[PDB]
Amino acid sequence: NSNICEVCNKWGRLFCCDTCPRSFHEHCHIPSVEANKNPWSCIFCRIKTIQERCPESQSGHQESEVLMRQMLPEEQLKCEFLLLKVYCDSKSCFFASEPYYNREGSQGPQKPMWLNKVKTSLNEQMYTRVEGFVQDMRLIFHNHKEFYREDKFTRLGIQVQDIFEKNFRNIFAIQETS
Ligand SMILES: [Zn+2]
Ligand SMILES: [Zn+2]
Ligand SMILES: [Zn+2]
Repeated sequence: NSNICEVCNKWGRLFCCDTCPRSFHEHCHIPSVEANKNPWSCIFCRIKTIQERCPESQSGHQESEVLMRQMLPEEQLKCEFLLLKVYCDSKSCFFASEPYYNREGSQGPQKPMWLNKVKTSLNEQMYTRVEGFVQDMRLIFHNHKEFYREDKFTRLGIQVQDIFEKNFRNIFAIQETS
C-alpha cells in the first residue's frame, strides 16, 4: 500500500485498502473509514465495482436526467466519491470550512456554503436527489466568484469548480459534447 493518504498526501494513521494500494486517513475517506470490515474496500474500489457490474452505466447520459435521480445507495456513493475528488485537490482548503465575509465593496452571500457542510449533509442523508448535492456544490463556487468580484482570488473558485465539473462528468458518465 501507499504510505501517504490518497486525499491529503500526508502520512499519519492510515487505513489501507484491501483491493487496491491506496491508503486513507480515517476522516479523509468519504464515508469515514468503517470500524471493522476485513477485508475493506475503499471508495475508488466500490465505484469501479459498480461500473464493472453494469458496463452500460458508462454510456453517455444527459445532466438533466442525472440530476433528477433519487439518492439510492449507488447515487449516494457516487456523490460521496465526487466530494472526495474535490477534497483531493489542495485548493479545496479554501472552501472546506465555514467562510466569513467582511470586504470593502462586497456583501456576503445570502446562502453560504462549504465542503464540510456538504459532507455533513451527505452523512446525514439530507439530499433526496442528486440535484440537491450538485446545487450545493456549485453554490460554493458561485458565492466565491460573486464575493471576490475582480480580485484575482476569484480564480481559486474557477479552478476548484473545474475539478468538480470534470469529475461530475466522469463519475456520472455525462455525454461528451463540443
Ligand atoms: Zn488524509
Ligand atoms: Zn481501493
Ligand atoms: Zn448489467
